[PDB]
Amino acid sequence: MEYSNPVIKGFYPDPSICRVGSDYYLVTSSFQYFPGVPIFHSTNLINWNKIGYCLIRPSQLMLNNATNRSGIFAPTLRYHEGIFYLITTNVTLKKNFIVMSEDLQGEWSEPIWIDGWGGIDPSLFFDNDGKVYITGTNDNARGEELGIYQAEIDLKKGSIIGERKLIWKGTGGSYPEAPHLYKVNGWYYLLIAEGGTEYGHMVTVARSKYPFGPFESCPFNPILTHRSTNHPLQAIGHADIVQYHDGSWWAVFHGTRPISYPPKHHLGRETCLAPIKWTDDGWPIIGYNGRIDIKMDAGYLPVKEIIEDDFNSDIFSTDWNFIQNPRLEHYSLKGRPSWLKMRGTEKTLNDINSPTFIGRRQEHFVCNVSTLLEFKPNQDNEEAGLTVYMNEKHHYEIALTKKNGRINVVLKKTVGDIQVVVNSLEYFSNTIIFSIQANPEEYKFSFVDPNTGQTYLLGTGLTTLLSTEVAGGFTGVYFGLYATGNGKVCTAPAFFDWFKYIPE
Amino acid sequence: MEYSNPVIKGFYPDPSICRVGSDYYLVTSSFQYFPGVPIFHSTNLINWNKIGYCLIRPSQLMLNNATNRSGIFAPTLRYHEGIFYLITTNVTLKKNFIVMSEDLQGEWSEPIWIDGWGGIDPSLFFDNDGKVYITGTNDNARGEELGIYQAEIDLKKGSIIGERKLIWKGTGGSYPEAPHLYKVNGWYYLLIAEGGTEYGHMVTVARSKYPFGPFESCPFNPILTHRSTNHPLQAIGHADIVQYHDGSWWAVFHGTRPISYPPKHHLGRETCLAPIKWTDDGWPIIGYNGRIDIKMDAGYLPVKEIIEDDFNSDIFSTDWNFIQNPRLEHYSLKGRPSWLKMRGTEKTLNDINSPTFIGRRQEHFVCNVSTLLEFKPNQDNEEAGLTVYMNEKHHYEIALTKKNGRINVVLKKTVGDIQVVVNSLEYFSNTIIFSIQANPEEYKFSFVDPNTGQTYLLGTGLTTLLSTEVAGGFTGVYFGLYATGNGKVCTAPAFFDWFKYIPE
Ligand SMILES: OC[C@@H]1O[C@H](O)[C@H](O)[C@H]1O
Ligand SMILES: OC[C@@H]1O[C@H](O)[C@H](O)[C@H]1O
Ligand SMILES: O[C@@H]1[C@@H](O)[C@@H](O)OC[C@H]1O
Ligand SMILES: O[C@@H]1[C@@H](O)[C@@H](O)OC[C@H]1O
Ligand SMILES: O[C@@H]1[C@@H](O)[C@H](O)OC[C@H]1O
Ligand SMILES: O[C@@H]1[C@@H](O)[C@H](O)OC[C@H]1O
Ligand SMILES: O[C@@H]1[C@@H](O)[C@H](O)OC[C@H]1O
Ligand SMILES: O[C@@H]1[C@@H](O)[C@H](O)OC[C@H]1O
Ligand SMILES: [Ca+2]
Ligand SMILES: [Ca+2]
Repeated sequence: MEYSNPVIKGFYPDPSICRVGSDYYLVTSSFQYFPGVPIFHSTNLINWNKIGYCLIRPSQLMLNNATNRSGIFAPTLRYHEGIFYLITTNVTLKKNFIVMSEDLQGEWSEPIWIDGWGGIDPSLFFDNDGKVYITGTNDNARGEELGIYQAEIDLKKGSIIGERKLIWKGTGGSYPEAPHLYKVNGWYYLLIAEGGTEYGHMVTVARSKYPFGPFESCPFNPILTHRSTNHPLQAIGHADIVQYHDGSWWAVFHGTRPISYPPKHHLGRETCLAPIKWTDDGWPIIGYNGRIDIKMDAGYLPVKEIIEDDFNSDIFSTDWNFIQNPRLEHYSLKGRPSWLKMRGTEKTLNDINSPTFIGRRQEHFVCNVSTLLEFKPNQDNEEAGLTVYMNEKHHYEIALTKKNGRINVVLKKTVGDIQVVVNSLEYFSNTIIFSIQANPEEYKFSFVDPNTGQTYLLGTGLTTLLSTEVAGGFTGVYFGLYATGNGKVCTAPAFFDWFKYIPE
Repeated sequence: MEYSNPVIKGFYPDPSICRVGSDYYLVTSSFQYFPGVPIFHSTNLINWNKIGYCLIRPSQLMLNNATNRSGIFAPTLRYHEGIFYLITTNVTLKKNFIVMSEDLQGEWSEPIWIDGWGGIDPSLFFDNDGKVYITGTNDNARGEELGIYQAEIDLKKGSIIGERKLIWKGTGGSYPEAPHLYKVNGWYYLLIAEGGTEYGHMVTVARSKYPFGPFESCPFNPILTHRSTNHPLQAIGHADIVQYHDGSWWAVFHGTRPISYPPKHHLGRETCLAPIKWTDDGWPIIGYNGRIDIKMDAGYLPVKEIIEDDFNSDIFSTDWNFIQNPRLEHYSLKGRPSWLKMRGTEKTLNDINSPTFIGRRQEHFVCNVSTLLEFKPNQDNEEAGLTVYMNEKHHYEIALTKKNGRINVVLKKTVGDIQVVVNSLEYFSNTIIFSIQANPEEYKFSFVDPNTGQTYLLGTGLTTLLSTEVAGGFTGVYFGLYATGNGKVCTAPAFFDWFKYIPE
C-alpha cells in the first residue's frame, strides 16, 4: 500500500506530532496569521483533519507589527497525564510561552510565559522518571553561541529549574534548531535541523546515556536531506518522531515543492511523512536511507477537497485566517444575514498592520477559486475584491473600484516596489463574480456578470513572482477577500455572498 | 599577506586556468553574449587583466536563438607544446568543439567540431606519456546515465580514439559535471562538481592509478562546499587546479554573493581563488578544510577600476558585449566620428533575437553608470536609452521616447509578465544624460539636462527582481545602451557620446 507526500498540502510548516492512545495530533507554525497554530487529528498518520487552531484569543496571540517574517514560529505539541502542552515563540514579542488544554475540542489556556528562555523552537520532553525538560536554541537578542540549549522546567510556574546548558552544537551546519529530545531503548536521542530551512536543510541526530550529554553525533549524519539533489521535494527537515500503536516508527517533517529554475515555491512548506528504521547499533534511519519520495510505502498504516462557504453560519469556518489580529468590528456575518460584510479601512494589502482581509491557504497547484461580491463604491479610492496574497509587497488582486466616477473592474499587482494596474474595464452591475484559475505557472483572473453568466478574462499573473524566494518570509500563498479605502476609510460596505475553492 | 574573493568580480562563471611558464591564463562561460569566452592573464593568480575574448567570429559563435539559459557553457583552457586549446559546448547548437591558438594576442582558429561527443563541460588532459584525453558529462539528448565520461582524442581530426567510457558517477550529488583529469605524484585525480550550480554546489574528487579507473572517492568528500552554511559566498564549485611556479597548489572556482532572504544574487557567478594542501595519504584539501572566505591568506603569492569610453576609437573596447551575434550594420563608430550610432529595429529588450544593444557587466554592488544620448524620435514607438538588463523578461530602462507627439523621458520595467511605465516626464532637449546609481538593494534612475547640468530623480528599482533566482538562466546583470522601434524599425538614429562606469 502507498501514500503520497506531502500528507498535509499547502502552508503547514514545522510539524510537531503527539500520540494519545490510538489517535494522533499535529500542529504547524502560522507567523502573522490569526488564528494561530492549526491543529490536526489523524488515526493513520496519512490522512489529517483540521480540528481548529490553538491560539484564538488576542491574549494568546499578539500580532501587532507581525509580518510573514515574524509572529508565531515552530510550535511543539506534547501530552502528559491528560494535559496537552503547546510550546512556541512569538518572534514579534521575542517571547516563548506555553498554552495548556485538557480537551482539544475546547479552548486552550492563557499563556504561561517562560521568563528568561530565549531562542526559537522550544520543545518539551517528559522523561520516564517524571522529570520535564525544555530544549531550544541560542538566544539572538543576547548573542549566544549557535546551538541547542536545555534545562529542567517547572510547568506550573513556567520557570527553569537549575541550570540552562548548551547540549550540542550540531554537526556544523548553519542554524542548529528544531531540537527534540527522546528516550528510546535506554538512549537519549537529540534530533535537530541544520542548514537553514531552504535548500541546505537537513535532519541530524545525536545520542547520550544522559539527558544533558555528552552527545555523540550519528556517524551517518545527516539522517535526512535532499540538499545537492534535484528531487521534486526540497528543503526537507524540522522533524518530529512518533511511534505508531502497531510499534512502527515514523517521522513528520516539512518540505517544499518548487517549480521553475532556479527552484521557486509558492505553496509554502508542507507536512510530509516518512518511516524510521533503527540500526542494530542503535541509530534511526529516515525514509530510503536519508531520502524520501512523493510516493511512499505505507507499511502497515491503514490507508484510506471541494470547499464551499455560503456564509450562512454566524461563526467563521476553520479555513479562514486574518492578517494579524482582526479588527472585529470590520467583519460581520450578522449585518446582512447569509453574506459576509467587510468594511475597508485606510489600510491596503500593501500595509502590514491589519488590513481588512480574510483568506485561506492555496493547498493545490491546480485549483479554481471564486467569490461573489456586491460593492457600490462611493469614491475613487474605494476598492474590494479577491486577492492572491503572499505578503505586503507580493500580491495580485481582481477588484471593483471607481475611477473618475466610473465603476471599473481592475487587475492590480504589487511585486516588490512595482504597483501596477494591469487592466481596467468599465462595469455596470451591482454584483460581480471573481474567478481565478491557478496552475503551476500562472493565475488566470476572470470576472462573471452574474445575471447573464458571461465570463471575461481580465488578465494573468505568474506564480513565481509570488514565491517565497522572491517575496521573503516563511509562508505560502493565500486566496483572500478584502476591502480598502486606499488611504481613507472606505465609505461603502463590501458584501461577499460565498466563496468556493475547487481543486483539480 | 591577504587577498579578497572574488578575484574576478561580476559575471565570470566556470573558470578554467592554464599556466605557461610564469604566466597564467583563465577563461569563463558567456552564454548568449558576443563576443564569447573572456580570457584573462595574471602573474600572481589574484590580479587578472582581460586580454579579450576567444570566440569573436560568427563561424566560431553561432548564437541565433540563444538566451541566458543557453549559448556557451563552461569552457576549458589547456596548453601543449606551444598550442592553446579551448574546448566548450554551444548548448544552442548542442555541439562540443575546440578552437586553437599559438598566440593569445591574435585570433583563435575555426572550430574543430567533436562529432558524436555530447554532454556539457568537455575537458582536455595531456598525459605525460603523450596521450590526450577528453572528459565530459552524460549526453542529455541521448538520455545517458548521469556521470563522467572519457575517451582518448585525436586533436587534429577532432575525433575520438577507441572507446568512450563512464569513469565515475560521483559521490551521489545531482549533476556530476565540470570534470577535470590531472596526474600528480603517480595518481590520476578526477575533480568534479556535484549538487548543481546553486545552493547545493560542491567539489568532489576521486583518484586512480589508471586514467580510466576504477576511481576511488575521496573519504572526506566533498572537498569544497558552502552548502548548508550561511556564508556570504554561496554556490561554490566548478574548480580547476593549477600549480604556481613556486610549487604551491591553488584552485580557481566560482561562487555567488547573494543578498536578501531567501538569498538572491544579481552579479552572476564570480571567479574565486583558494589554496590546496595535499594530505600525507595523497588527497587534496581546498581552502580552510573545505570552506573558503572573502578575505584569504595569499601564502607566497606576490600581492599588488574607473572605465570611461568616449567612443573616439573605431574599434569597440573589450568591455562591450552584444546579445547574440550583432547585426553589424546597426552599430557604427564611423557614421558620426567620436559617437556610437545605433539603429533600433522592431526587436525590443523583451525579444531574445538580437535587439540593438551593447552592454557591459555589472561588476560591483555599488557603482554609478552613465551615458549621454542624442535622440530625436520621429514616431511614438521609437525609443533609446540605458538599461539594467538580466534577460528578456527581467530588465529596467531609462529612455527617451515619444508619446502623442511629445518627447518624454521614461522609466520602464519588465519583470516576468509585468511590463510597466513607472514614470514619464516631458523633455525638451536634443541630448540627455542618463545616470544610474547602484547599491546592493536598488538602482536609482536619474537624468541630467546636459546644458544646465540639472539632475532629476525619475525613479528606483529593486536589484532582487533582476536576480538569477527570479529571472532564470546562468548570468549576471549588464548595463547596456539600446534602441528600438517597438515592433517597427526605428526611423531615428541614436547617438551615444560616451559611457562611464564608476565603482564606489
Ligand atoms: O518556520 C520558521 C523557522 O524556520 C525553521 O524551520 C525553524 O525551525 C522555524 O522556527
Ligand atoms: O555555467 C553553466 C553550467 O553550470 C555548471 O556550472 C556547469 O558546470 C556549466 O556548464
Ligand atoms: O531555518 C531558518 C533560517 O534559514 C533563517 O532564515 O531564519 C531562522 C531559521 O529558523
Ligand atoms: O549545474 C547545472 C544544473 O544545476 C542545471 O540547472 O543545469 C545544468 C547544470 O550545469
Ligand atoms: O483559558 C480558558 C481555558 O483554560 C478553557 O479551556 O476554555 C476557556 C478559556 O478562557
Ligand atoms: O503498547 C504500546 C504499543 O501500542 C506500541 O508498540 O507503542 C508503544 C507501546 O507502549
Ligand atoms: O582562423 C585564423 C586563425 O587561425 C589565426 O590565428 O587568425 C586569423 C583567423 O582567421
Ligand atoms: O619547475 C617547476 C616549478 O616552477 C614549480 O614547482 O612547478 C612545477 C615545476 O615543473
Ligand atoms: Ca450566501
Ligand atoms: Ca564622444
